[PDB]
Amino acid sequence: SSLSDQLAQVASNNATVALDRKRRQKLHSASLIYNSKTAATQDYDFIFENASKALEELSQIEPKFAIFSRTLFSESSISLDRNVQTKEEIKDLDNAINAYLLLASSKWYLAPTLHATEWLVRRFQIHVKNTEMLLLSTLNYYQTPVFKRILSIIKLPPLFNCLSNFVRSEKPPTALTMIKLFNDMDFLKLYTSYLDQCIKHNATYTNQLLFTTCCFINVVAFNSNNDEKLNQLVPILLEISAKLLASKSKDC
Amino acid sequence: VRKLKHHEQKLLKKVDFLEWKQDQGHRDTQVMRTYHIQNREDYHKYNRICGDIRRLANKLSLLPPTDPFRRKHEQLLLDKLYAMGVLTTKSKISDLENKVTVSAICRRRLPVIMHRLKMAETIQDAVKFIEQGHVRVGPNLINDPAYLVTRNMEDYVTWVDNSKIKKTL
Amino acid sequence: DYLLPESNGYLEPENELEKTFKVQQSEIKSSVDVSTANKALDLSLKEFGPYHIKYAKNGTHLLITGRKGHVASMDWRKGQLRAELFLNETCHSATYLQNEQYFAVAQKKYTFIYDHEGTELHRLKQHIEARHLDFLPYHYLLVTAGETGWLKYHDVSTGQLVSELRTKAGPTMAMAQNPWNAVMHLGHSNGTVSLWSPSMPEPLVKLLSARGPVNSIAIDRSGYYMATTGADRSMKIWDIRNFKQLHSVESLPTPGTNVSISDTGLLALSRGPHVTLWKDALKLSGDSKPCFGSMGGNPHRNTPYMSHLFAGNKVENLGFVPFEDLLGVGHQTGITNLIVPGAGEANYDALELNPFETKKQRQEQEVRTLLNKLPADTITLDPNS
Amino acid sequence: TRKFGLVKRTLNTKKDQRLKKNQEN
Amino acid sequence: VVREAKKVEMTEARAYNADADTAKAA
Amino acid sequence: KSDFKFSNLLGTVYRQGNITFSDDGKQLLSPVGNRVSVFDLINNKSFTFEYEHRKNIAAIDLNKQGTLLISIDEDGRAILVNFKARNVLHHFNFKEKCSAVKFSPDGRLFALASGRFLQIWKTPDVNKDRQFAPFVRHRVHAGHFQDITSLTWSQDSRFILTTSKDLSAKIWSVDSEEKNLAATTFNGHRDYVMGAFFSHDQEKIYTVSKDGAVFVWEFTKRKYSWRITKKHFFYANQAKVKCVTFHPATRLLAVGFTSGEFRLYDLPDFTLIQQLSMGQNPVNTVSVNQTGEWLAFGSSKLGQLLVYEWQSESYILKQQGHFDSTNSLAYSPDGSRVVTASEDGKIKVWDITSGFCLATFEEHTSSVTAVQFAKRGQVMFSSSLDGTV
Amino acid sequence: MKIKTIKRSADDYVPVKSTQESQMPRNLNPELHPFERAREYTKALNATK
Amino acid sequence: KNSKIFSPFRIIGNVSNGVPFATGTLGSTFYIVTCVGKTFQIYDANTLHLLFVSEKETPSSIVALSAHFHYVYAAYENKVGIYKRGIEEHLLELETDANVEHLCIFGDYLCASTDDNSIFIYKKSDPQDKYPSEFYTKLTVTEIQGGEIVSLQHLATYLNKLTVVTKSNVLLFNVRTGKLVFTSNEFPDQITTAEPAPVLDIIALGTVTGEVIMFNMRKGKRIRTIKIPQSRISSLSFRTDGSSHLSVGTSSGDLIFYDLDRRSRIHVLKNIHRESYGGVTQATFLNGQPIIVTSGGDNSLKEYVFDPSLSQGSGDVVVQPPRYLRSRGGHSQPPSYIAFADSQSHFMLSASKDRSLW
Amino acid sequence: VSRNMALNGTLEFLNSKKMTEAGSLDLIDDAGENSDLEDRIDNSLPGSQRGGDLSTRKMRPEVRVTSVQFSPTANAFAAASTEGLLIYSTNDTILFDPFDLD
RNA sequence: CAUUGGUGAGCAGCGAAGGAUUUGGUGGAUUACUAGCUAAUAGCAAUCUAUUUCAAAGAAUUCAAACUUGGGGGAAUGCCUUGUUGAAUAUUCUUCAAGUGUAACCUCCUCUCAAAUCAG
Repeated sequence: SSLSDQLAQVASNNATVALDRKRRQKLHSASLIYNSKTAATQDYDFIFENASKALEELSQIEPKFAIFSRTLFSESSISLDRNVQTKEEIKDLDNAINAYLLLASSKWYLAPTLHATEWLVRRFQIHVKNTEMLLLSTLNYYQTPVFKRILSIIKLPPLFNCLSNFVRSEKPPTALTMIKLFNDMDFLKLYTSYLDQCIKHNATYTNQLLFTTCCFINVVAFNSNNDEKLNQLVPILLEISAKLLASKSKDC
Repeated sequence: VRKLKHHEQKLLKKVDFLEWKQDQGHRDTQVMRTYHIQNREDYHKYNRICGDIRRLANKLSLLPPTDPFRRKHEQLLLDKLYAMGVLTTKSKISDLENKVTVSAICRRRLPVIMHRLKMAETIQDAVKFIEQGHVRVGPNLINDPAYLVTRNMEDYVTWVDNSKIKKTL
Repeated sequence: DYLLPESNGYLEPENELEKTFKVQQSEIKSSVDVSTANKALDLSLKEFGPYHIKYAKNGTHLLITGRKGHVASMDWRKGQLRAELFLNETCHSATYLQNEQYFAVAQKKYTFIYDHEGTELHRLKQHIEARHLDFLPYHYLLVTAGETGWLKYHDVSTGQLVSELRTKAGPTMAMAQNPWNAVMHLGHSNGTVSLWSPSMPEPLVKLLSARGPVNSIAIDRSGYYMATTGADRSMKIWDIRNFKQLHSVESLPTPGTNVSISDTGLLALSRGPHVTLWKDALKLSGDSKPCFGSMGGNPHRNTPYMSHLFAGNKVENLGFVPFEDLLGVGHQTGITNLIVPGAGEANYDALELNPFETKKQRQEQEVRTLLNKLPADTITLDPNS
Repeated sequence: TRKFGLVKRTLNTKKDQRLKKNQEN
Repeated sequence: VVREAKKVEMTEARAYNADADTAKAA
Repeated sequence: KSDFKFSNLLGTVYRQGNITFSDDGKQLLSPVGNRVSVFDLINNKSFTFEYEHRKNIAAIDLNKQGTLLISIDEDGRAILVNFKARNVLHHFNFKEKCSAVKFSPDGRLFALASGRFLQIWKTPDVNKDRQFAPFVRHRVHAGHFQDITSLTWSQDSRFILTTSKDLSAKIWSVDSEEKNLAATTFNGHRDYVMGAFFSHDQEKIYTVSKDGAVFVWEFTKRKYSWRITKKHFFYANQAKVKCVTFHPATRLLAVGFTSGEFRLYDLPDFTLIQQLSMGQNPVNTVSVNQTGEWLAFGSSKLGQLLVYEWQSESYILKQQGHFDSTNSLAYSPDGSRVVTASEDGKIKVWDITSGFCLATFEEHTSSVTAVQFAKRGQVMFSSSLDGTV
Repeated sequence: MKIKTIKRSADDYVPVKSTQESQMPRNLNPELHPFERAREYTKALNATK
Repeated sequence: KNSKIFSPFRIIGNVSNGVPFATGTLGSTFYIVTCVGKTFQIYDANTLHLLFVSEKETPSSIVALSAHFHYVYAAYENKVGIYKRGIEEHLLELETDANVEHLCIFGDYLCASTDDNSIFIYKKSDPQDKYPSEFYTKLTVTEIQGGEIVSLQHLATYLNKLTVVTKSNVLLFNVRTGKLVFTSNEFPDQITTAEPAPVLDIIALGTVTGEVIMFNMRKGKRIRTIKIPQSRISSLSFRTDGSSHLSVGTSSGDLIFYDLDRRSRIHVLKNIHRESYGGVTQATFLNGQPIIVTSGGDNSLKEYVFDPSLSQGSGDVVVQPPRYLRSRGGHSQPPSYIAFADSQSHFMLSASKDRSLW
Repeated sequence: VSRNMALNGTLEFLNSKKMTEAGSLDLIDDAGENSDLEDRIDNSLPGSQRGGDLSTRKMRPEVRVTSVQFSPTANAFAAASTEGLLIYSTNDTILFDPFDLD
């Protein structure tokens, strides 16, 4: 490789570890509601108090979000940054974050969800540190400007590469971009790994699920000619159909 | 580096990081600017000979005046340095210390020569044309931009044949 | 003493059956925290020559110099890279003089002083050879020992030569500057390291360090113990405070190319395909004599603390990050940062050096240091005299 | 794909604002 | 999707030594 | 009438690499820019092989009996040549830069100094047909720290010692059961040990270094092993060695100094026979025969070769070619004569078979450009940039 | 085989708020502070000048 | 038959033939030993540069190839070559006139099977010694014990236990003693390909049906099965890199990649080797590397890699399909017309009924 | 005339592994790493074409052949090259061939 | 009218389940192939560590050691050299001069061009 690409790879290894103070005022200043001049001057405790202030209403809506008060929204869970942890601890952090994401995927029209996950964005860099679950849990909300804000904040993975023109855009991402996002093959292996994750965890709600079928169906719409591409598309859809029917759920 | 204070200035009386006396005013670079030489050491490849001119020009001025070797050897110096064209005149002896600059030997460089003859628009475009392999000095196409070309070789620089830039003119 | 907020990392055997040195760097990279495990770099830049390494005194910028054309100043922790120069002359060493904005490279002929962007600031008419190019920021003095007998001191604050000292020793085979004392240490083929101040034209004291030529030398943070290696497969542990070699490690399998000293007391010995560091080896007892193999697991005999073997290389030089627990080993294809547990100090003093420094903090601190430079006559055998 | 006349870019005495003779304008 | 081949170096690993399996006579 | 094949290259008498005589003192092997020329001294003829190397030659030897020729590049291209047959037998590629190839006095196996590695290979067989991979590496000895710069066998094949730019000069055997008989190393010098040697009796060891030093190693007492009985310094002041050989059966050191000087010694005595200023230009290679009455120098500052006797003050050939400066070439009406001009001014006169400048004319001061023959090859002229013909 | 390293933790030394001033950890260990006579001397000479 | 003017030098232009090649390691790096009739070839895996060739043409064609670290074991008709660097260091001529079918190396032993359903055992003369030269014994497989011997493998951590698999079943021997320590029951299909495993106790078997069986011996049980519709399996391999992946090589030329944790095929490669010339003859993952070296009967030897996984969040689920890497090919059919191309005897054009130049 | 890498205009196609990021891999000044002081000394004036000495081109030597002539008798042609005088001939089978060697 | 200009329509014409273009990535060659690592006759390659350490061998220009400096001046203050003075015990060091002495240290040069513009 070149030196410059071998060193810009180390940017990807430490995109969240703020070393200079300008890296902090880049890394802390992006969040889900607050403008970056007011988002620059936020103490951690002040954001966590708003986090609990939305999290208590969320836990009172359904009790399953009460456990993240025990671990993620603990008052002891402020000072700990991710990069100070071992990767075996980081895996359990990502487990908590992921299981929270498919959980809050239903509740995302609520400003409680927007005020709850914004702290998780700011305390655990989940726009960057775990962005595949951030996007896959919140993929169906492509018309909503909360997600459109989220697009301007997420370090885009290669798997979600249709929206490389839509980060920091005015108009929302169109319906055809959902098909072109899904028209890839390995994206569909990610969406199996999302939906199969939601099946065993039984966190499968209707609106996102209708978006799933509308995207998968439009994929086979787009593959009406490419019969060889269709013949490698049977393993991804019929597995989702089979593992979907193992649900107790009737919408699934 | 700092637009430092009235109280900072008097304590840091002699310091500088930009123009040093060992760095000799960055004078060489102003010749590396005006003639666009690739490596730095081309300057000091002229300036190591340039004093060597004066180091012979000085001690031939220390001989007795009508020493019949002295006026002959100085003529042999001056016809040589006039064949290479590094001085404009040859009648006076005083050019051997006053006209022998790095810029004067460096305006006998090849793209300076083509830049005089207006085959090229600027200097660096002639350097680009030598790099592209468009130019030749009589028989030989030259690849090197840093060609010392004498006064008598100066008629021999043409464009090379069958090119795309000789058909451009 | 209790204000000291951060404590060192350790490495513990946990059994006599389990061994300390047998840990490998992929095995280390499991348990180290993610930023610190990721701070190990693998820069294989195999096209140019073997690579020379220097971190700045704060770890914020790495400077590397391949033997063929490479000159590279990265803002190492982040993705930023300041300088990338390809001079077709061959180079030997490089150091940042004051900050990452200004550095100096040791070429075939002339030292060069350079901008952060890669521009040319100052070519030195003098320094006609440059083998070891080292700095002391407390005098703003770039001290350079080439293949010449001489030794040159350039005061880059003023930008002028201070002095030039002919050793009558020949080509300089090693040079390590003292952090605590700013006395320079030159090592030559007789087995002789000379201590140096720019004033005294004869050396402060000559030391018949070993037999054969001096491979390298490296000095403590405290300036107490300087670890010298000859090419005679031997390494002496000099205690400079009373001018005694504490231990004489004889018959290495191969003579160490370099030696390096961490802050907390680690010693790095690089025979070139192998890098081996000892913990607390510089202490007074011969129980603390660094030894390769302790038979029977005796606590008196001392084993190496951390080991590594480079497969396809013979490494050039090495230097710890001064505030972190890694060391950059420059190999033929590039750079590894080998993760130590307790090499660097955990609690830096910000008012001495700033590993976390704003550019405005930097231009404040640079002017602070230039006010507090010492003129060159103050380089002495004791700081306090 | 490298541009021709790869020259040593160095200190411009007429353009570098770090010079105090060009500290005015 | 950026489907590009990356440069893939051989990294070292470890395998079982099948030549260590025999015990001699009693 | 169409088919023209390469016959012979002439001149540019030394560029880079090792010089050697054969078993007999007739055949002298020199490198050319990439080829090997052979000059036969008594039967005065010259020859250059039909092949060329791909880079400049940095290592050369021929067989014991004159059957195999090994040329090795700077990079380590190795070319096996049927020396008697002038045809290439094998192109091996050594991947390191090697400095010395020496055949056995046995002729059974050769060895190679590449890096800190010694590689000891069996000889390929000449009367056998050419194979795909003829070379069999017998052993590899890597007990050295820096690049191995010089190397010799004993007069028996059973002992080989090599010397590096590292301080060490180390002996081993061919066979490992002869390891325990003698396997040790030598140290205690100052510098690049530039040549270490066996004496003609295999009990005395001479080790010579770059600084100007020789040690006389001997398996002697204070079991007991291998002390220095004496040292020897020529006391060259700033000058230092470049090349050194030792003819053992007459106990003779040939030295080459950086100042172009050269000395001769008688090694149990260490007595200066004569000092010759070979020139300003250093001896880049020394060589002796097995008879040891001719010496061969090459200055790669000029590009000259010099065969001179040590005992009688007498040269054999003092050849000094000029690279890039072969301006004119002229066949006579006779097919026995050839004229080469130059930019240095020398105009040489060659026989086609016996490739020697029989005549020269060093009377032009500048470049000689064009030369034609006339009147049955009697008269031969030389127009010049020297302002004359 | 207990493996423990140094961790700056990237939050203690670089603060959360942009308006917050830097944290300044000091170690008055004399090995970190090489010149207690000479640097104080130059400060005194600066003050007198 | 001997020529006086010319002599054979090598048969230029061959990479492999279809005989199941062997893999070996020098330190960290890999070499590949393939067969071409009576002459074997050695390759670096990281460039497919040719490393060694046989010192001699063998008098009959090589039937089997195994390879330990510095010693490559060829097996032609009755005799077995112990080769260092392609040079015949020790010929081990078996005490039958039966033809050597298969071969394996473990411990101080060598084990090679013949077509008389009898395996020969060759001890080292010492564990201090490196190549096996002492003849130990001959054990056999009678038709109550097993069928025709398909492979001999040694699964790891099995002290002197020899795993001889047939078309029918699996046997285990103490080759110090010579006693059958265990016989497996018959699998109802015709077993065609064996492979050991980076998990303990498991031998993978690909039968004449499209079925791969993971089989224990401490259990003696067939733990999992894997189906393939209508393909005859030829080679099995395990990716020991860091995700559990299985390689199924057909004789139809197709290479099928499984992840046994997801219980799913990953990608099936089609037609990496010619079906008429044996299909995929042998494919093997380089141990602890994401590189599989495949070898066909079309004089071709390819390399393929798994790219590292694109899913940062998942990893193991989203798998890049295998991707073409370097290959040395030859003419699949014999060459119809050749010529000498250049003047310096560097290049030769060779055109075949494979319908290509080379 | 000659097949030499160190001779400059020998190769038709250059090996792209030597074409680095900025520059050739061989155009880097490697004379500065010699052990000897004299070989580390550079005296090369910049733009010397076929001037006085070899070291002062600051280049590889160009493969050039200056002078060309035929023999009268056996149609042999000799050309004085950069490497030196080469001889081609029709005096075939002067290649010496030992027979039946022990 | 030549358009010998292309757009633009078209058509003859070519023409097997598309044609034409543009580019990213990677692999292969771009010198003639003998395996990787190490402390190397051997061991490794799952490992060299609780045989790697004892042992031997191992120390000159009695201090040769800028082969490297743009050129002139000078070279105050330094250094060098001898002249010369004191002290200590045949040598360092105090003191002092003479040096078209000096790669320290001060200045002058090593920029102003038939390049172009511009009044006349």
